[PDB]
Amino acid sequence: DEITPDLWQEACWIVISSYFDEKGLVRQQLDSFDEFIQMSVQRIVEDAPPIDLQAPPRYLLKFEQIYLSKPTHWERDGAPSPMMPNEARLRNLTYSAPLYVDITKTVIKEGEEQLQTQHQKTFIGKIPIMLRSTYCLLNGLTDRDLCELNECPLDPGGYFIINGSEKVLIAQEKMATNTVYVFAKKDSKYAYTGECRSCLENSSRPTSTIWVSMLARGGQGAKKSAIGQRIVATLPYIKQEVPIIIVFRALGFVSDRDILEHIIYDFEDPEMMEMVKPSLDEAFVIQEQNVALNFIGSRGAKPGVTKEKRIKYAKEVLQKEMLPHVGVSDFCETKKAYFLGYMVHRLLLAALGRRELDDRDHYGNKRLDLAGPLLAFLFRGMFKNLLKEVRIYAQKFIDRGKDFNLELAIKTRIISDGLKYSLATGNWGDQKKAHQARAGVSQVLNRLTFASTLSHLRRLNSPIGRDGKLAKPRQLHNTLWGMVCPAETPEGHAVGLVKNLALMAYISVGSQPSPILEFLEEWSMENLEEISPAAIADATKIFVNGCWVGIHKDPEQLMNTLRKLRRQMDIIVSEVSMIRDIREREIRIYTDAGRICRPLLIVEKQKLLLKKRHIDQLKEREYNNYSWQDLVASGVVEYIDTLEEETVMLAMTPDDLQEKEVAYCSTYTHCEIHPSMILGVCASIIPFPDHNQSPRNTYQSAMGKQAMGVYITNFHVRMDTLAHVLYYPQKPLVTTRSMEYLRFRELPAGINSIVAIASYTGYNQEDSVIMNRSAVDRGFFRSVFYRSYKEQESKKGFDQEEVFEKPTRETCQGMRHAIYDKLDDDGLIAPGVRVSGDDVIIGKTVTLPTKRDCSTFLRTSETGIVDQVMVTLNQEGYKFCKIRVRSVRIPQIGDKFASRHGQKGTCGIQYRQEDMPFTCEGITPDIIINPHAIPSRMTIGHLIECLQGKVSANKGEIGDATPFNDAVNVQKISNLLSDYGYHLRGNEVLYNGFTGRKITSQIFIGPTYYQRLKHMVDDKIHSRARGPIQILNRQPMEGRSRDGGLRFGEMERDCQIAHGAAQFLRERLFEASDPYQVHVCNLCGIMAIANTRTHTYECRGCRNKTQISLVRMPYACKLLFQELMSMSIAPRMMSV
Amino acid sequence: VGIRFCQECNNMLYPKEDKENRILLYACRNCDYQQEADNSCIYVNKITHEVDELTQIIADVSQDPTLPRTEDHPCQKCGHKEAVFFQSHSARAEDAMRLYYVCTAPHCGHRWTE
Amino acid sequence: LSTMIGKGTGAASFDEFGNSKYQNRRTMSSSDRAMMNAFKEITTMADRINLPRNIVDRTNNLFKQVYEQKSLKGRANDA
Amino acid sequence: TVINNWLLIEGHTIGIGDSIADSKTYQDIQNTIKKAKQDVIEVIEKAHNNELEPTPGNTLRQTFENQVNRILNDARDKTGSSAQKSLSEYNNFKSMVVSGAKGSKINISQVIAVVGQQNVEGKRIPFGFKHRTLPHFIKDDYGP
Amino acid sequence: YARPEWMIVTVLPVPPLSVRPAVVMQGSARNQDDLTHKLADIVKINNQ
Amino acid sequence: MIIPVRCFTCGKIVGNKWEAYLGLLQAEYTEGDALDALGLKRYCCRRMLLAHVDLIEKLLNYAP
Ligand SMILES: [Zn+2]
Ligand SMILES: [Zn+2]
Ligand SMILES: [Zn+2]
Ligand SMILES: [Zn+2]
Repeated sequence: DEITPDLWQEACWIVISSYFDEKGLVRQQLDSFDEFIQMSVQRIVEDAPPIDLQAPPRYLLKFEQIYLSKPTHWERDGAPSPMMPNEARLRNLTYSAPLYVDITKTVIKEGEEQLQTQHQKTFIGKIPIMLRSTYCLLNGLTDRDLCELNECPLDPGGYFIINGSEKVLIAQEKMATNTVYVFAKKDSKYAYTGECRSCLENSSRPTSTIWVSMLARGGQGAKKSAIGQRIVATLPYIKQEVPIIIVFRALGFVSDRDILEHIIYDFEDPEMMEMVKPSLDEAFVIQEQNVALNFIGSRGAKPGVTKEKRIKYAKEVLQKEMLPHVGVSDFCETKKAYFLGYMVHRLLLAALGRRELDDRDHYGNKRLDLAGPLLAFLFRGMFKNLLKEVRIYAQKFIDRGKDFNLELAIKTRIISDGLKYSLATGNWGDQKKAHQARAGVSQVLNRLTFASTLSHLRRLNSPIGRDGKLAKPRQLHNTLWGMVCPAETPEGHAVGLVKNLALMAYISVGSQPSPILEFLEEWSMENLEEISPAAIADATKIFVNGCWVGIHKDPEQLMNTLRKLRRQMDIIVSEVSMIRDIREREIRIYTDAGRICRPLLIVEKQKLLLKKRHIDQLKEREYNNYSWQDLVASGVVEYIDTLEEETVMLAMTPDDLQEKEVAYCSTYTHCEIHPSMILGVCASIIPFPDHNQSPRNTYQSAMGKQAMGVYITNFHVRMDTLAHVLYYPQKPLVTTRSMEYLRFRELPAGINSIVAIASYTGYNQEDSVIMNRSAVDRGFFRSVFYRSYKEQESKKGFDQEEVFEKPTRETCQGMRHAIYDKLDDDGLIAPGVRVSGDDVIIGKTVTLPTKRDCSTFLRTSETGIVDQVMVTLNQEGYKFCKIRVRSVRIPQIGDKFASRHGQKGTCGIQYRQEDMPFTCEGITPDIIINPHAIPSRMTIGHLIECLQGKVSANKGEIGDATPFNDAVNVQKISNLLSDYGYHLRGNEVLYNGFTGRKITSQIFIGPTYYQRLKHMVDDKIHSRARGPIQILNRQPMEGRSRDGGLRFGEMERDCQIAHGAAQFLRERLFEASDPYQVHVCNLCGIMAIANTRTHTYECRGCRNKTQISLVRMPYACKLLFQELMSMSIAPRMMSV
Repeated sequence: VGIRFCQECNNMLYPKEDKENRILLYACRNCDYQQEADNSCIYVNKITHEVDELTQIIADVSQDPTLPRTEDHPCQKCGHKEAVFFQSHSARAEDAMRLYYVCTAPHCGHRWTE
Repeated sequence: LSTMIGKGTGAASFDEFGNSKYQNRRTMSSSDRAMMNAFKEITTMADRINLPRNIVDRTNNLFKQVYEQKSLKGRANDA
Repeated sequence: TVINNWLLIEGHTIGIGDSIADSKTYQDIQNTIKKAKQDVIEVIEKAHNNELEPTPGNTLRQTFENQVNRILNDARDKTGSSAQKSLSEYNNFKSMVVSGAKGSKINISQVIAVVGQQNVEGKRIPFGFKHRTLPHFIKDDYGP
Repeated sequence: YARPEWMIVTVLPVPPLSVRPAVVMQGSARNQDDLTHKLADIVKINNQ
Repeated sequence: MIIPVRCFTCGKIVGNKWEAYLGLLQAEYTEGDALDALGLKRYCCRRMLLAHVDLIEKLLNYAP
């Protein structure tokens, strides 16, 4: 019937519950990969031209179908077997599926006889498989089945296992292609610049960009000033800018009227006509298409020997290299002329001020490249290489007159290794061409926390380089609403550049625009090639994926028809964006991938199409087959992208904005399912985030990624390099509705703690924390640190090999002061053996060309117990051993602890229960935080959570801290607390533990959810006292793990200079780093040869050995002078 | 101010004077065609360029759901109470805060400024 | 051990007519060049039947000894 | 050392109760905001009706923003001052501000009265969307 | 101290090994320095 | 993973109440009522059970 406001809160979260029950949280990752395997791989193979050999017999090869099998592993004996994801992680294998293709070989022998043979399912390489994808072994497995495979059901997948490393492809943000964007450069010579990054359908040969720019008026001249500003075009493969009018002439439009007809659609407008006049004068000399073509060819990529070549080359560039998305055929000149004129027309509007300049920060102008589009780009090159070598291999055999074996022509390494390398290293492209390769695309999945794992799978990477600095890209653009978390973003050089998807935000996987184009032709849309230029003025331009297809004289009806079709899912899929620019008389239809969209409730006549019946059907989501997709089919909820959002009049809530009230907006098109969905995975776990200062919310987002807990249920089976496990994780007493979908209850990353905000002994000042020693003794925030050491014995060389054994101090050459007794006869320590610093866990010896020692030494700080010792064969077939060392981390002084409100703090001191202050009931706070942390930070949500937590614990009900919930108020929480015999404001009378006297001020105390952060003092404490030095500089090593020395940087050097401490500055920079001695000739300041054993010092060059001076200088200074000498310089140290 | 193209090769026609007749003429460069000039004004440059925004407004804007609608400004032509108002937001004006009203009644794209 | 010249960036890097004046030169020894090709062939054969890398490493070692011993110099390297 | 050990007796905390204000204070803050809403609306009407005369040295757009910002800034100051007066001598927010240990009067006002105007690059939230800040607002919405 | 002709490289100085030391990592396989790698190209071309 | 033996705040034994707490909830008891039935009066103890997550049950699913 209709959802009343009293039931709306339940109704909307039922809708949200269904969405996640179906979509999950890594849908964009899985859907993108599914599209790539299912469609892109086949499309790329099909789109490949048949290979033709002629050198006489003629051989043709065509790749018909693509076949993919389950991820398979081959044992050293050659027996295939299914590769479970856990096995790959343990044995450092790559989770890849064999790839097979049907190839048809037809040979023409000039005897009028054709022989055709098909090589069915020809192996052509292996494709890494995204976990839990349609082609993954875990696909379609019930939670029970996953447990039987040692796989966590809560694991969302969406990542690749390359050599056992879980790799996640970060969504790469880029400007939308095929779209005309006009920007103004204040400093550049061009007043305005209209660019369009045109790319082929299905992402063929990479994007080609064309710039149409208007020259700035800065140039002063009698002729330049009078004419005004001229427009030039920067075509690809052309060194110099080409006047725009020349390009139109090269296209086949010579008369000014014809050219102006494609640029100016209404000659009745005189202002626009005057703008193009200077451009016409510039190209007045060229009055023929061939002359225009020759002119362009003159600036071609390579010089043209003759005019005919120049014209041919110029036609080649225009035909395909210019506006390829518009067309790549020889009959597309008219289509490109219209689009090129539109670009000019768009530029004129910007110059005339009639149209606002495009915003680069607008994400309607942005696309996110997911694994699918990412992988497809790689596969196109690898497949082209595969065919290139196939042609090369076949050419050699056909040239000799012998037929060629098709199987032997295929090099499977091309695809198998190329895909693996890009994911393995993250360098995007080719290993040889790493200079232009995009880096950071692939990252090792973060397993610190489940929320951290989830966040890494929903991360977004901005195109701007991290090294470069620019506020605008780092700013929180308005278009980020509902698409990207406004709070989750790293602090430092990456602020505003690395982003995370909003909770319901979805990225379009893309589809073919053919059904839409066919419907448009069927509808009363006039084709661009059939209309006259005069008719464009009144009609509205129709753009499909950035291609101007035609015009329509009834835009309103067409949009309604298009909207009806998409809501009914008849011809238009859900992820298709239909944008009508009423002012600009343009309808833009987008169907490509990378478009960010979120589901929104449809509103008609100020009424939600979502009624009580839909809620009731959803309530029985199971045993009813009613799911979220039914809501989309029902047409009550639809996905809206950023571009379409501009044209959408949206209601924050139906309970208030739809209801009759003071007339503000009587025409609402959509409504939020819930305003809290604008937050991401990490921002969604903040309680009362609408009561905290925004920077705090961001800080918690980062902190939550570092909170200990249970990052995964099957952590025991896993052998990760680092892993932190909390003994007693607790679900927050005060939670948020979104937390149900993050599985935070299933994998909590904190403990609800009795926190008192008081100044007790000054040991919690300045973001420091006082912890309860007795509580810690009971396992409070106690955690495990798991560290895995992997060692491989490999034999490579004529007589060099590595083995696992106990290296005897006499037998082996290399040795250290560590202890080798723990090692077993097989060179591997046993599980359950206590191990401390300077202990050998793996005994590895390499034969000397008797044998050197390459044994693995346990981390000096680490002191744990060998947990697991796994031995197997790695992906290379060599003996492979992984050893897990378990160390228990009891919270100490200095260990970082944070709330869910950005209030991080190390443990300043630990007091026993008797020493801690207590209430009348004997309750002592587990943690005490300084009151001074609250005022400046204004983390009011922290106080509310403490108050709500007190009610939750006493009432026995988990508190709700959904940000925008009018049903929850501090007064409401305070009133509830009064019912339980406590001060309504959460204050209690506390007694000094040392004296037992009542504290004059009553202390704000209550349960608060804190989290132990990965940063532990014992992992950071480092001391150096005459440690090892590096070979190049002979200075203290670098890194805590290397016992390196702290850097005494320039600022420290500068500081001591102000101090005037010359000797200490000398100590730090000379004595404590690299004291060195050199012998220098007195005649020449060059270093002399010194033989202390023979007591002979000579200067080769001065023929003297009697007057040599010993100089005490830093070794680096010696290296500098020596390095300078390498550049022919002569730094002559003179002692006189 | 107007723009003309020669009927011969449809190229831009530029002004030119004939000393013998002392009458303004429009002559095509690449064509040698000539035409009698009737406007007598080569061009007009509008520094202030106070172009009536009402002309630039499109009647279809009434279909925009995001534009505000007011019933206190009835259409002067058809009398329809409901009307949609908005600001120019056109560059080069150097100042724009006045509202431009468009009648919401279909088939009546009347536009006015209060 | 050798270094490969990178791709040109500015106009100075390119000759008077397009082609880069600085071009990589094949300085690899004939013995090494053949040996390099043999290892490439060895890997190609192994992948066809999914042989582990350790076997490939053993195969590469075997060829080096055979190639250096030069008793099979008359036979094709692929064989 | 001396006052730290004395603090063990007197003590010092901060909680929700210190963040609350008298219902009379809330009404004063609400009334001040409501008056500010009308004042901005009145200025908007003047600009819409071309009844706003630009201040010398500033454009019409600049004059409109200056008046709007001045009105809202004054409202924030008035609301902040009202909240400060309501605070008692026992208030812990006031305790840490008068001592200068942490916080400022602005922090107290934001926690109690109003957070205030949000500015980007020194200006109000820009029309990131077409002539509007967010899809939930009508176009040309210059309201606070 | 500086003749203009000396600015023309007639004899190229070879840095000491300490300036261009090879680093041992992943077994007894020396990894030569960039300068060492470059010196090979210089030695090869001039010899050629 | 498993219910803590003692309440972190006061040290009250709570490791013998999880099964009883689960049984009470199975008996339609409200969480507050079940905690009261178990004698957990201080909200520090009620926190121990009210927020406990028994992940050990999931761990038992995996074969040893
Ligand atoms: Zn000398
Ligand atoms: Zn003509
Ligand atoms: Zn009307
Ligand atoms: Zn207790």
